[PDB]
Amino acid sequence: PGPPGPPGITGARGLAGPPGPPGPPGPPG
Amino acid sequence: PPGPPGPPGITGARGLAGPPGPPGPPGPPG
Amino acid sequence: PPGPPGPPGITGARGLAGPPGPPGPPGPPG
Repeated sequence: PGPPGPPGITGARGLAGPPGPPGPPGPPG
Repeated sequence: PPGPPGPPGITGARGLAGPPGPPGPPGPPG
Repeated sequence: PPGPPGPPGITGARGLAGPPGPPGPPGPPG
């Protein structure tokens, strides 16, 4: 005997992603 | 006796996208 | 009696990288 318990709680949200890559070169002076 | 532990919970959601990258380098010249 | 609850689901994947940064500032005066 013995029935399986309830499904566990859902996991936490993943960590925020890393910053995007550096931007492109700026305009000429 | 009591049954076995339940199944693992649903996997968490993907994280938020990261922030914008740093500004680009200065334009020419040297 | 029913069994204990299953373990918590695993944490989700990490977010993707953010957008590329903006354009850099103007170059130095000639």
